Amino acid sequence: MNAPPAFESFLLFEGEKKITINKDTKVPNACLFTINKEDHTLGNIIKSQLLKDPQVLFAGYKVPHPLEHKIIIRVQTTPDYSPQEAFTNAITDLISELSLLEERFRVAIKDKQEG
Amino acid sequence: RDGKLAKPRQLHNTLWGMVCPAETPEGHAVGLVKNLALMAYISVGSQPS
Amino acid sequence: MIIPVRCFTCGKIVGNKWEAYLGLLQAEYTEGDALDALGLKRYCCRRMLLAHVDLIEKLLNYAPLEK
Amino acid sequence: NELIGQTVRISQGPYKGYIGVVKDATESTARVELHSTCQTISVDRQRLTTV
Amino acid sequence: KRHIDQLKEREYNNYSWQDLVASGVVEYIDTLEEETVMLAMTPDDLQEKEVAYCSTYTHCEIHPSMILGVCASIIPFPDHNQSPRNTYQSAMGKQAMGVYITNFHVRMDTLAHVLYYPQKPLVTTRSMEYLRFRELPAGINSIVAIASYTGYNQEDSVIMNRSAVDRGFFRSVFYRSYKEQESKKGFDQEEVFEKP
Amino acid sequence: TVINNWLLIEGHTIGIGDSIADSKTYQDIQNTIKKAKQDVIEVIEKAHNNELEPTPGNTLRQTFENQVNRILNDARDKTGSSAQKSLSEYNNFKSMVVSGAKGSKINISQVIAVVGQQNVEGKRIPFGFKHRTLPHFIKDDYGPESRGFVENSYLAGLTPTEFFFHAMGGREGLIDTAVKTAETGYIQRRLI
Amino acid sequence: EITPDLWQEACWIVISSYFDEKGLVRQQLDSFDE
Amino acid sequence: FIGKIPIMLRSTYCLLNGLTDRDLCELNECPLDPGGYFIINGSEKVLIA
Amino acid sequence: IGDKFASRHGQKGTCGIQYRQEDMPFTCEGITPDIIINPHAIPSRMTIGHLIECLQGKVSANKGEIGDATPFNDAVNVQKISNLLSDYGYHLRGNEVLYNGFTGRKITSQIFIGPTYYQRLKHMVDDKIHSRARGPIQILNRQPMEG
Amino acid sequence: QPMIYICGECHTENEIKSRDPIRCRECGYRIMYKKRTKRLVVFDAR
Amino acid sequence: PYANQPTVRITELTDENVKFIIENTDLAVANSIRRVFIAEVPIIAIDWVQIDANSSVLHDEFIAHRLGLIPLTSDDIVDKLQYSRDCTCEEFCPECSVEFTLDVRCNEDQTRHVTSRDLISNSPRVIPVTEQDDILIVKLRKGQELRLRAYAKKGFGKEHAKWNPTAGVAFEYDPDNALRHTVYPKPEEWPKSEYSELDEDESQAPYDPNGKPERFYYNVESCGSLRPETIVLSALSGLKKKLSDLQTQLSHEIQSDV
Amino acid sequence: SLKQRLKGKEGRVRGNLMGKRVDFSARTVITPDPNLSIDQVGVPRSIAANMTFAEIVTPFNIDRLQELVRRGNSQYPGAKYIIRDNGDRIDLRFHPKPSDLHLQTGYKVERHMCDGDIVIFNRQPTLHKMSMMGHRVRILPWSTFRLNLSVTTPYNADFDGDEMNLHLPQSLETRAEIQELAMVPRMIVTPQSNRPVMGIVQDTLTAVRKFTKRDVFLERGEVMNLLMFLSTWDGKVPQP
RNA sequence: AGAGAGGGAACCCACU
Ligand SMILES: [Mg+2]
Ligand SMILES: [Zn+2]
Ligand SMILES: [Zn+2]
Repeated sequence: MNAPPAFESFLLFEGEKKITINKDTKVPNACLFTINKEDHTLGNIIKSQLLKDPQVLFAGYKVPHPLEHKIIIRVQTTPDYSPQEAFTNAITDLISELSLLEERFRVAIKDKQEG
Repeated sequence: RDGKLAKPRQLHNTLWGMVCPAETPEGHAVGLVKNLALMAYISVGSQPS
Repeated sequence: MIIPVRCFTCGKIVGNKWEAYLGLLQAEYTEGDALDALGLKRYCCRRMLLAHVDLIEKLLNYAPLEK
Repeated sequence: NELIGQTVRISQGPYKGYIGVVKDATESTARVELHSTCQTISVDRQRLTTV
Repeated sequence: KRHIDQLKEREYNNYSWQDLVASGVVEYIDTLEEETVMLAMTPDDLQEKEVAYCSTYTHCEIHPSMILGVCASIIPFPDHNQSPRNTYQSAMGKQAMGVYITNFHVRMDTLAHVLYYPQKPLVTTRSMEYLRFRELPAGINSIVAIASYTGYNQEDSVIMNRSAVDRGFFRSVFYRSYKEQESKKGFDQEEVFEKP
Repeated sequence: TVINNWLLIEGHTIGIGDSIADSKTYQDIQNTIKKAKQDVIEVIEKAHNNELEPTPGNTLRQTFENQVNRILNDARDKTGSSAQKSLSEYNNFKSMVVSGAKGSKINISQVIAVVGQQNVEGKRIPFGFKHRTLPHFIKDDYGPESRGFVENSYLAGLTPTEFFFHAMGGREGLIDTAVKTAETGYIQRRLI
Repeated sequence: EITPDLWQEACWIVISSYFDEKGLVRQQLDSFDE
Repeated sequence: FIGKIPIMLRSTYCLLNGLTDRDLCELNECPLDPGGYFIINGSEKVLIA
Repeated sequence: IGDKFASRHGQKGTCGIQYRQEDMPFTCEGITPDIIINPHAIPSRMTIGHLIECLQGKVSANKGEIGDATPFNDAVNVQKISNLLSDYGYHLRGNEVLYNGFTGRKITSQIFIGPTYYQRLKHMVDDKIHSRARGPIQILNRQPMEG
Repeated sequence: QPMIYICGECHTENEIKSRDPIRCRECGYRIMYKKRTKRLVVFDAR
Repeated sequence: PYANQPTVRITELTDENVKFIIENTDLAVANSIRRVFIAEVPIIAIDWVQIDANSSVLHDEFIAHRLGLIPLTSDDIVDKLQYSRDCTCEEFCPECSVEFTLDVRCNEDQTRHVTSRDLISNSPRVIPVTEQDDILIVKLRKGQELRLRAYAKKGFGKEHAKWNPTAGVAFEYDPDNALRHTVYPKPEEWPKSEYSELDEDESQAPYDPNGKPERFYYNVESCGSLRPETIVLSALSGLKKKLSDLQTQLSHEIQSDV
Repeated sequence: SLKQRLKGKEGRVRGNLMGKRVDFSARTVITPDPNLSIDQVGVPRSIAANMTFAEIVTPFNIDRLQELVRRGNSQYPGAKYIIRDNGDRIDLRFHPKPSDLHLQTGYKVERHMCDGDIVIFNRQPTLHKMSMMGHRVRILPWSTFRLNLSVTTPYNADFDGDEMNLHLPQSLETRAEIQELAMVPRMIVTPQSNRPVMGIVQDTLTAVRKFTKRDVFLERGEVMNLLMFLSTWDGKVPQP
């Protein structure tokens, strides 16, 4: 009846932005990143990577509601360093380490299957 | 139904083995409507002659 | 009724195990021995066969209405 | 309308491949009673293809 | 022991329950006669010599589990529960979805609730073998976890697994019948089945 | 929100490990039950020989009934206290009771140590049969087990006679709950 | 002889015999039959 | 002919008395059904004791 | 959600939410719960039989036999069940270290887990949900209909 | 124009007419079962 | 300020499961890889079932449900298939679907088992996984039959559980809890993990405050739809693709702000 | 008889004049939700797509209401009734010609209720005034009334098959009246015993009792994860 | 593009 269709978890629609940047006004150098149609399987890694920067003063994420598919990643960085730069560096670092991990997994497969 | 007394509704001692002690409708018919026990059997009666 | 295709928790394919499970039962094995002879380590996959009732065999006794 | 009570097939969009029956229809959109789910959803007439 | 030996081999010796009643081993005691009987609960405790309680037993209970009804017999460990909980489970057990009858495809029942993959309980009683609860069960064995979590199993509610449900977990089917006949009457109103 | 999201990291449960006390506590519980049972039996043997003297204000049968109920209530309280001294600060029953969220000390005592005396209409289990509660007991048996006292706990399980007397108590509770509603609603309507 | 400690499996044999001989609805059927 | 009186199923005067389970399945009646109920206007009735 | 489920001990309750498998917690092995019930439903209702059924269910599903749960047995108490469960590489009292489904950090408490027997009651939420707005009206008085 | 019904116990099929008493030709069995529809059905395998 | 270098050590590789260890990575990365094993790996599963005829004791939607959960061999086709909703075809084509046909009538007194073998594909590569016996779809009495055409399409585990390639993904870090994330009341009663390295005298490892979660142990058991190693490879590729698309939208938003 | 028609609890005086059937009301099962405020109830879409609020067309909302009318009915954001200046009702579920779908200042539009609308939420034994309180509508997908945890105590609703009644104030005046009188923030402290009735319910209570213990310590990442959920946090991480 | 609905009473079982 009122069951949401199964593609509401990951499919966007016309007029929906995948990522929305809202500059926080409570503290300097802080932004809220509203990711639409995602879950913890993105925000958790983004938060963990943003905690590895020595210039990020606050790195958190929350789902407003588990039935509505969106996350908000709050980033506060040190002044002279934009939080958007930290976000776009965290994404690149994650891609780098994941590609390296995939290549090493390929090498491990080649080692195991060929003795 | 809807009687404020309790003696016709309570679990009397002689309900042992003949009628289930736990099963009952828990609405306004507690104890009045009962469920027979498993091995309990109602005597169909014969002639006394 | 009929055996589920997948274990509810895991998704392990258990629908192909039922007939072999019956064969191992009638071959004088214990149910625990038959389960891990079929290769079911997790108990959630073991309850799928250990507690299944093959009710469809009762439903096949009746003559089909359409013919 | 003409589309009312006509078995349609969503040929475009997230619901592609679903067979349904048109309950209501407009110039723009039309409500389709899906044969699979327990739900009636509205799609554009450009996304519908009759059987 | 000879009664048990002749009773295990049923359908061969034709030794039934009525033969044991005729043997003067068991007998039916009603409520009046229970006031004048000394009833042993179990033989392993109440016929061996001890600091004697009465030592004047006349009858012995067959098994205490037979004091329960049909719906209180499907409860695992009902003596470990609280009695109101047993009563509420007796209320709920006549309401669980399941294969209510074997010929449900023929029956035109109104409000037929049947289940996809009913299972026998892993934790069962001996009395379910005689209610035939293992042949027409009602419910599925589920891997439950008793955990505080996100906060949706708060006040008598449960968190379910979406993937398990997508694998046919408790996915039931509800049948509803509709009956209608026409009435041949004195020509003033005449029902007839046709496409209007 | 924030306490639930911390509870995700912490996690809270309840289990059968939270309902089991160590063997020393079980020995204490069984010793207390045996001592109270022997005390009730010796009170009974005093009552039979007319050596029990009546309390001023009531009959001899009730001096006796007051003595028996007093001894059994003391046993219940002592066993409950000795049970609730052995939670080891990680027992989830204690976690819920100390916070006051759900349950009380009585539930812990009944789960671990002893259910206690079962009552019907504020007194013990009456003689439904001819001078006996159940056909398994000898006639005129005013002992603990014959009159409805349950010495087992929900962890160990109840014997069938104790199960039936517990069902009697639960039936009394359900009758109270089912009969209270209409009268309370009518009182509210008249008051409004 | 007697059943010393295999009584636990011996009582359910007689329970099964009772419920195979009588059944669960002997009251209704026997009452209407008489 | 005095009149018609209802019969509860699985009686001694019902059609399916003592029939084997195969015969019951031929009649679209399950052997699991305990009987003891009347069929009045297609409705299954139980006489509560 | 809203569908009414119940145990075999009077432990009823509606479905609060349905998480997918990756969000549901999991043991050291890949086993996730199918149902997660409230720990607070136990202590005041005092259904210890539910916990014992869960423990015996673990023992039965590991041993490969349908467990026995007759009320008055004296051959099966919780200690024997725990001793039988300990042989299959589990904790004595059925507790198992669940890992969190969202963060992955293992839960500090040890969650009691295992198979019970749950019953789906006839009571859905689709059969009970209804709204109304100036619909059909009675004829005796011009008040809305019933039901 | 005639509707094909399956003759209950007979399991055979026969035509029917409007205002026609419901009878089988094999043994006159009174219960007919309507045949499955000819239009297409499509099920999401979820 | 950058990503640590992870490493992989595979302990065993079987046709059912793969068991490996990922060292020098964060906990969230490890948990996400597990969640992408469960959900974000796309496989081929039946989603469009058209019942031409049915006379079995099981009703139509029950049969369609059972056809949904059947695993299909999608080891190399799923990378070539487009998602069905993304294809520009006439609502179905061999580029976003695989056709299956079932046509079984029981003409014998034996109970005829309509198994997974009766599913006949037009693509020789995408066939049901079933040494092991076939997956029982429906049993048939004499006179009963079922004919159907089933289209299988690409999808992943978030959409439905029939697109889940993994039977079970065991995941654990610090098997002797030197981090003390979980706090045992009595650690003597607790059995050791498979990866424990303490002697039987010791219960759990001593606590270290400066430690962090590392050396994650995985046991990825496939259901047969994919080889257990291509599940991991597809999962890593999918997670990288998700992050890349997130970065692309991030770049668009940043360029929009400036 | 007439006296029998009037004298009962099912007659005219109690049964029809005192307690009568009302339009614009919904009844469905409640399931818990801790991710919405105490004065928010999560109503289903099919309920919100059937209960309407009569919003007056003013130049401030004329474009929004015009778009909602253009959507028509069953396009959730849509309306079903558009009421003329002379009280003439025009259906939007039967798709009239686009000519009579204009809006000038003065028309009424019975639009499907959206987020932020005020509803009255009550259980049956209304033994006191906190058993019937006003909530704000939040549109959630599934077909139950998602309401908060701490509102269970005044309602005495334990989610085990409980279904609640949801009334919709039709006028704007009564909407403001409910907002200013019967809001659950304004019904926290009861007059019967000058104490709060909300409290903190079981699981949150146990988790906060374990949370505020002396031996509870939090890592920086866990602290940030927790502080993400504070609505009243000024963005300053406290000194450890 | 043709646009509204009605029954009514009685009695059982549950639901919170
Ligand atoms: Mg309730
Ligand atoms: Zn014929
Ligand atoms: Zn295509």
